[PDB]
Amino acid sequence: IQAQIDIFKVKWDETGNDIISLANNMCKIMMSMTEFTRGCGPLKTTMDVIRAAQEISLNGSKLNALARQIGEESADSQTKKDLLAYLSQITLYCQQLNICSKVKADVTQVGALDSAMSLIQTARNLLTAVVQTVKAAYIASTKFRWRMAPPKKQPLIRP
Amino acid sequence: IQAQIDIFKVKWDETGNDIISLANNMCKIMMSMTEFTRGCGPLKTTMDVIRAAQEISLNGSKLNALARQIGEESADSQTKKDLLAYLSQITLYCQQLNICSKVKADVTQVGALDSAMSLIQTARNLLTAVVQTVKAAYIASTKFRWRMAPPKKQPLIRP
Amino acid sequence: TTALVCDNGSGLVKAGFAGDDAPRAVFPSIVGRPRHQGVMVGMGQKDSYVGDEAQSKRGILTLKYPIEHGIITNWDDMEKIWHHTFYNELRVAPEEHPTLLTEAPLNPKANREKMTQIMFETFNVPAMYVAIQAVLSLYASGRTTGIVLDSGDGVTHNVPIYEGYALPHAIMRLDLAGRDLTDYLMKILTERGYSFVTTAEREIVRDIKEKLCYVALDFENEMATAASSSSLEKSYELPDGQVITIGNERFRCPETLFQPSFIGMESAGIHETTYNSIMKCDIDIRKDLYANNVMSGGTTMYPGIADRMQKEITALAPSTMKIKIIAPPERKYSVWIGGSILASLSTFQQMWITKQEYDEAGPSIVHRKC
Amino acid sequence: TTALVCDNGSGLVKAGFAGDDAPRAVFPSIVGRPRHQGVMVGMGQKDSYVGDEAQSKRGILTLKYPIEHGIITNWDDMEKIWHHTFYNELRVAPEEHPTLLTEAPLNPKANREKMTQIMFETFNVPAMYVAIQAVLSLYASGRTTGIVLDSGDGVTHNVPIYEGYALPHAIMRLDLAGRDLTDYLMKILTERGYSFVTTAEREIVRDIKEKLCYVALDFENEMATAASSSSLEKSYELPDGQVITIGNERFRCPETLFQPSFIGMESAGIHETTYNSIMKCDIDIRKDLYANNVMSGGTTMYPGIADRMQKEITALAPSTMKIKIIAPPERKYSVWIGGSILASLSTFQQMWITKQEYDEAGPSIVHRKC
Amino acid sequence: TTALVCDNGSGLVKAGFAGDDAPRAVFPSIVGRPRHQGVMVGMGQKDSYVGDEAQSKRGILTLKYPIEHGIITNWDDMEKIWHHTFYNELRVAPEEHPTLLTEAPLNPKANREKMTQIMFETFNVPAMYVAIQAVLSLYASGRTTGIVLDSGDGVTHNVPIYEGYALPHAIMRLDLAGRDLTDYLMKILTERGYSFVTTAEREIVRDIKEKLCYVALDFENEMATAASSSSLEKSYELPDGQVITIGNERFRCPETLFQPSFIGMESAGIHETTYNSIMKCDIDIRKDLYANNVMSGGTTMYPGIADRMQKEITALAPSTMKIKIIAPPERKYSVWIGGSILASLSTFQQMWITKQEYDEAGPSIVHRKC
Ligand SMILES: Nc1ncnc2c1ncn2[C@@H]1O[C@H](COP(=O)(O)OP(=O)(O)O)[C@@H](O)[C@H]1O
Ligand SMILES: Nc1ncnc2c1ncn2[C@@H]1O[C@H](COP(=O)(O)OP(=O)(O)O)[C@@H](O)[C@H]1O
Ligand SMILES: Nc1ncnc2c1ncn2[C@@H]1O[C@H](COP(=O)(O)OP(=O)(O)O)[C@@H](O)[C@H]1O
Ligand SMILES: [Mg+2]
Ligand SMILES: [Mg+2]
Ligand SMILES: [Mg+2]
Repeated sequence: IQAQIDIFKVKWDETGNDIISLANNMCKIMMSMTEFTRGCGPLKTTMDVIRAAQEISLNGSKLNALARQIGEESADSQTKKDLLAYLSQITLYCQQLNICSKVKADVTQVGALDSAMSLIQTARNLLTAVVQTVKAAYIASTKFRWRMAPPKKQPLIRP
Repeated sequence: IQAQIDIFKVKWDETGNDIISLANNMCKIMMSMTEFTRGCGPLKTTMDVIRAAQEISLNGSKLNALARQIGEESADSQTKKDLLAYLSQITLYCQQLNICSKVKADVTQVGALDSAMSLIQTARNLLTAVVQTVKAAYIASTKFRWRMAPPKKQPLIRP
Repeated sequence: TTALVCDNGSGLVKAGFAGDDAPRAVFPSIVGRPRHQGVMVGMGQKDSYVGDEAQSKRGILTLKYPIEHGIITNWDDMEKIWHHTFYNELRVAPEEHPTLLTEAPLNPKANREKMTQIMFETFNVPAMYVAIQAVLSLYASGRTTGIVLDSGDGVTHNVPIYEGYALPHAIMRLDLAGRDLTDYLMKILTERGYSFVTTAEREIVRDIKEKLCYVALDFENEMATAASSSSLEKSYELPDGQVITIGNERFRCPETLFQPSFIGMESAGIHETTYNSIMKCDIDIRKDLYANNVMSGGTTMYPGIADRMQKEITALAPSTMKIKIIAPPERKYSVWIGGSILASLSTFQQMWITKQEYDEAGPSIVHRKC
Repeated sequence: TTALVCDNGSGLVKAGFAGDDAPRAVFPSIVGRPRHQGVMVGMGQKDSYVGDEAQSKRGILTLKYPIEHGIITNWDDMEKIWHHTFYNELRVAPEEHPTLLTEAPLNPKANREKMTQIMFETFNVPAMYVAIQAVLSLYASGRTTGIVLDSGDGVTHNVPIYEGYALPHAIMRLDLAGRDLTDYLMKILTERGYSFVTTAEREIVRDIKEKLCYVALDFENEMATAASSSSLEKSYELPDGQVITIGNERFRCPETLFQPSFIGMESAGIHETTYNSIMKCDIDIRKDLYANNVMSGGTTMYPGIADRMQKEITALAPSTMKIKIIAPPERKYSVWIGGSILASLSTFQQMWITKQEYDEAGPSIVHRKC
Repeated sequence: TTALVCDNGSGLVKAGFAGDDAPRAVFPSIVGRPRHQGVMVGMGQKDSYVGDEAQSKRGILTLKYPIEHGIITNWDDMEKIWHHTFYNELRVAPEEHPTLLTEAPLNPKANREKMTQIMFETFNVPAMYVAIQAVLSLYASGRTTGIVLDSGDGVTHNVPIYEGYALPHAIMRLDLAGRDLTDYLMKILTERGYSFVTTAEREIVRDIKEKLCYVALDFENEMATAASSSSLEKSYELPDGQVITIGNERFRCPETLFQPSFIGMESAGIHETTYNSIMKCDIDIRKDLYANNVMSGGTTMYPGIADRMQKEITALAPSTMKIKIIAPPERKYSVWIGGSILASLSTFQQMWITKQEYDEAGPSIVHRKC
């Protein structure tokens, strides 16, 4: 997921920087929570994971607004419809993250890892639906009437 | 089908008359059932069609026996193999006529035209396999070591 | 002697003697076993009831079909079914009669190998033969050129034949049949409020399907008619005196055949399956296959299936060709009548798999002979 | 305004406001009516007590659940329950709030039609919506790909979902739930000597079941342990000071779920039902359904049901696949939290059944919209 | 600028930039559309998934190939595929790149006319060109004199070329290719018991064919070896954990190429087709065509096809001539590498169909230029 953003190099070019920055923050928090899953990471308390999930939800709302602006700026095409579909998915995931974070907070306060497993899963679903929102928004704003490098050569022989 | 028999004019010449008579009876019953299909004919009840089908089956068994006798009387050739193939076809058709006639009789007794359609179809298949049995038997018994007229001239121009 | 013809379908077993025109034994292919607790001494010694004696006592049994989608899943139960058929229903010693069994196309090979092994080692028949069901249906239809739609309780398959030469690359076997329609009828019956959940209640729903369900000529128009007025509602009385009433479920259950997406299946309906099987055959014989659409099997007996199938195929075939569906009134027993025609033939008596051949070559002889 | 989320289960009513994370009102769905004779003037004017005020006064009442197996058998009592929920517990005028009701799958259609009619004609809500319960449980589980076992007091049903696309042909609704376990616990409690016969005593037995009963990982080993020693016996104190003691009935009551033959039902347990629902789905998504077994509803809160269900499914699934059962600590309220997530969505606000649409199309609009 | 090279095969789309040595995008040419029911709001807005995103989500889709036997049956879906290739995979605006498309020989003329019209009117490319696939395979093989067997997923065709002068009367196009082998593998897999019926299960069977199937050097000896011992059985694990085992179906599936009578086709195998194409050429060049049998396309990658084809041709050719089959390890991408060689040539840049020429002469210019 990180590689799809990492091929970005420096409408679009006006709100593009904000969106790429938000996606990068999302990926940073995402691997924060992933490292929590693996055991060693910046955040070690389930409360910290809930705070990180709420942060990802807030970034998702912001990126959704920016991508909606780009989407209505652009012209009718297939990539616009893909972008709108991904925006709906981001909306659903953000709502899930909010309410589930509040529920897990209350459950933890009333008195472990499996509490944060579902939050990590929902945030990972959200992130997967963002790297397809930046690409669709970029293509819809640019190719129709930052940068992404052309894809790498496919191997001729696969062992 | 009637024309193929109608070119007969008066081993073979010992059992030939029996076979030609049986084939002529078959054709007479066949057009009886055909006229039933067209609406006007000697027989008008489906029971009559079933009786006619059983009669054709009996004639088929008799002609099969006679043609088998001629076939084993004759000598090895290609027409003998054609005759044996047609005999097998006649056997299959006769068995079908018997069992299907009994089935249709029971179906009609327990309480229309489509009941007799398949019997007419099977009898017509049987008849087509007889006019090729009389000719093959005649040639195998005669030409190798009644009559059939030489074929008519083919048109030079076909409009 | 005289040959047996046992057409062990997926839902009904139909046995008889070759040369006849009707089966002697026609009983369901179920094997019930009691599940409650027996309290009277001497009653309850019998561990399993087979066939018709498990359909009468179904109130206290768990009926289990041994054959499931044309493939024999349970072999001990199917030995029980065959023993019942041979001894208690037909009342013949198998040692003195050849047996002609039937089987759907495209089944596993272990199926034929184990039917042959069981007949030659457990029942000691002197000869046997396994014949595809649609070929026998074309035998009993009185023709030699047609495309045989053969529904049933397990499978629904086509076999296009032109003048005694079957086309094995155009055989289209679909696994949608009567039992799937029964289960779908149970599902859509839950809408009205009636919940049938047990196996005996599967049999009640099967009887509802047989008595009431029919096939609509035009589905949308019939749904509109059923929603507008209550002229389509018909009532059925359950075995305990209750009365049910199904108005819209009557043609929705058999519509699964023409839209197999009702039960989540992807494949095309039986009309598109028949048409695709026709246009896989050689171009010269499609005209003769169009005019002879022999329909067989129990499931093809819904009131109005011939007219609907003719309408559906005629909209696919070219406007010139003559489409007509052949639906004999006895089509439920067409496969068995074909077995009677085949097994009693003079030509056929050299094609039995004799016991000596099985001893020489093992159960793999059935693949060469059949 | 702010939408209501009323999850009127078969045993408990859980209402609240959309967007929150916990219900405001959680009271039993009972309607008691006094049966004895009133002798003091002025006491006894109230004909029926609803919810929590009929659970306190149950000594002199005949409690009657209006919803029975997820299907609303009594409609006047359920109007009473809804009136209680709206006015006396939540304290909101229904005219100003849309209401999101929940319903088990495969219920009668008259159920949805009459819930819609009552909401739009008696309570005058401006909009409503009826959502399947397992879909909402998957909403609240934080995923979009899983198979949702949702027990309860009325029914136990599965809904397999893969990436937001539910598979309606693999929904398996079983009518074995908490109330059947309560009745079976009463039955097996009669063995020790304790006879609970009345409705208030049904509530006492329900409390015994909640406090003490658990699910055994291995049934035979636990029966052997319970017979060999008295280490499994735990005591409960009745409302009149008597002390009971149940040692072997603790895991026999919830074992009815995994062997529904204890109460005479034929159907397979919840483990086989879940596995059959998994292998009715398409082959490519079974691996993702195996790893997300969301369990919801009250009845799935027995101590040790997740471990036992994982053991039972792992013995059925192929040895390679990874089985893990998801049992959130709040799973009793998972359906309602899903209702909060769904009703407060920005996307969802075009899917309410507005009052104008109901006026145009009648109570049959709920089948199109929902 | 730099020219695109889009080799839209019947089964895979392989695009890239001219002058390179490997494609950038290699994804299947499928367009799935969801068929189940969406229950979560916001999931299900996307009507159709194209290429690699429909191969991941195939559990809930009906994959449909737009190109079928090298002929584009569906044009809206193929516009979807081209849009995907240009924008989402290669990420280039088509307005700035000439495009070199490929096409099998002996296709309909409307095929080229509509590819040209779509490129010049929907994607607004500045230039294009349509090249026969076997010519490009001979480009990429590093020669100018050979007979190019080019199998694939749609068609299998030969193009005999001698020193840059193709012989159009000896081009032999056969419509037997990888997809027919997949369908035949499904058919013969039904024998063991495994029934794959859906489209996603077609993709599973395709993967089985790629992983396990090979070509036997001597068919009868290999059948004898497979029947005598179980040394040829290899196991494959399905996406839901089940394990299959195919021993005899491994070399029976690719034997359809050398005996097309397995699937009911009349035409001769690929060895007789190649030999007949050789002896339709002039007598002086048959010696040079015998020694350069370039094999291309995906379907020619079965383990042991070069040795078997050499054995089959050597038995037909005169005993003196030297037969050797050229099978590069990269032969799956030989057509595209040939497109890279052709499109980047200095000589070739006067042979593009410029947009001005298309405006002057309409879509019938492709027949003159190509
Ligand atoms: N009159 C009828 N109308 C509709 N369906 C029927 C009727 N009779 C039988 N069926 C269906 O056909 C099935 C029986 O088919 P059958 O002829 O036994 O096929 P097979 O012998 O291959 O099992 C039953 O399961 C039933 O659902
Ligand atoms: N802690 C518990 N342990 C075991 N069973 C419980 C527990 N809590 C509730 N139950 C059972 O669950 C039922 C309540 O389920 P509920 O969540 O109300 O489902 P619904 O809302 O669909 O009625 C009660 O009847 C009770 O028998
Ligand atoms: N390693 C392999 N072994 C056997 N068959 C293969 C292999 N790889 C691909 N195929 C077959 O080749 C087809 C792909 O061919 P492809 O190179 O895409 O031709 P085209 O590009 O003309 O469609 C697939 O459908 C598959 O059946
Ligand atoms: Mg049948
Ligand atoms: Mg519930
Ligand atoms: Mg190719």
